[PDB]
Amino acid sequence: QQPGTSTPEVHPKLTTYKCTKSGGCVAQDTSVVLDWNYRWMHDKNFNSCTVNGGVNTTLCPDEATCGANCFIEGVDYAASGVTVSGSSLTMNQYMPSSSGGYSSVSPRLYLLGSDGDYELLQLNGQELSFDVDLSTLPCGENGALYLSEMAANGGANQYNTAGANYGSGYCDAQCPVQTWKNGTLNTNHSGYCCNEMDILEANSRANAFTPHSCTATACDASGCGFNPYANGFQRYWGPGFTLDTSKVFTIITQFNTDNGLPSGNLVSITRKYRQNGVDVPSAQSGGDTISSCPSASAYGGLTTMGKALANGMVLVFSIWNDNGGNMNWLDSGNAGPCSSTEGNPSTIVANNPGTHVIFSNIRWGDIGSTTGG
Ligand SMILES: *[C@@H]1O[C@H](CO)[C@@H](O[C@@H]2O[C@H](CO)[C@@H](O[C@@H]3O[C@H](CO)[C@@H](O)[C@H](O)[C@@H]3O)[C@H](O)[C@H]2NC(C)=O)[C@H](O)[C@H]1NC(C)=O
Ligand SMILES: *[C@@H]1O[C@H](CO)[C@@H](O)[C@H](O)[C@H]1NC(C)=O
Repeated sequence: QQPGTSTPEVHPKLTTYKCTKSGGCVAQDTSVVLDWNYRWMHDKNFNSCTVNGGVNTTLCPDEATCGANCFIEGVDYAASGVTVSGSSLTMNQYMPSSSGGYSSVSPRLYLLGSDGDYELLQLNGQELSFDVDLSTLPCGENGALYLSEMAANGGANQYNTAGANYGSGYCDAQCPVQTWKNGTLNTNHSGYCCNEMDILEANSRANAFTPHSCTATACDASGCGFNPYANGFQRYWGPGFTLDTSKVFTIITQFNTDNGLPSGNLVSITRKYRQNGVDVPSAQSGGDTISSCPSASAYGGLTTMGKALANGMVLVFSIWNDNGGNMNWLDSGNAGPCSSTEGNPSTIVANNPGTHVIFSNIRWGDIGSTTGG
């Protein structure tokens, strides 16, 4: 909980822009930081403080004790699957193993600001657009760009001076019990819930954008997702399809409010695509929009999402697969064209190692002001 001196932590800078209707786009000095749990933490004598996703009780009985004795280290970002250049960020599901195979480095990054706190994105009544390359992501792979209402300082406190510069304080709508819940040891082994907007969870075969609203207590773990295949338009998204996933494309997510201003109440989430210089038509007539969100209705639904988006959330980038489900909920069944088995990590690392997602040209701001005439 003090920054280690062995591996200096240098955050790779990723060029992002905030855009106004009248003032145009202004560049931000944003970087990316890899998640807390991916890091090695040790003693002053190089005895580790972590052991198997759980602290080493000999060294962290206390949180005061653990603040004093422990030092969390920097990261080889290229080794971790992360490579960055200009506005572009490439994330690799796998990296070569010295022992001959492929290690499954599964990066989770956050958008960090100049001050060393997370760059909070206020998106109620606002839009966020980026370009993506998911051509090399097959079934069962999750290239993900989302937001979470995590603390901007990552939860840093008197006993944790590392904080967001080391990816501290992750939370999501699945309320995960982290070994450090918001910057401090989870002695209680509690779960950390917070509102989570998923802009993209996708591969070249299927995709979904999901809002998950939360009370302070709990979350709508499975939100009111929007998958075009699952809504009937099965040959809309895919290689060669209306939106060609084999080439780069542009994703615009628009958070529409009743009064038109960030001050208002969130009433819809509209998704628009552009590729090959042209607006790609919506799957459903009159727009790919989320108005109704029944699942969230026990959590003040879709309105509380707008309040968290208005407060400002943390930008998260990720790529992963699950050994349990094969991501079948995303790309299989009536949600996509993949087999129940096809999505299994075994088949992936065999057939598509170095499957990777490329996020680029992230911009956010006034609606209509982030895309280009
Ligand atoms: C929790 O952390 C404890 C304490 O940092 C770790 O235990 C330590 O492990 C190292 C290496 O296994 C021991 O090193 C040896 O120390 C003795 C005397 O220092 C020396 O004669 C040896 O040549 C070697 O340097 C160290 O003593 C030991 N310390 C204690 C207090 O047990 C440990 O890795 C963690 N616990 C678990 C269960 O993993
Ligand atoms: C996370 O930690 C920060 C600072 O220690 C605290 O301000 C913030 O409230 C904590 N988390 C939550 C749930 O607020």
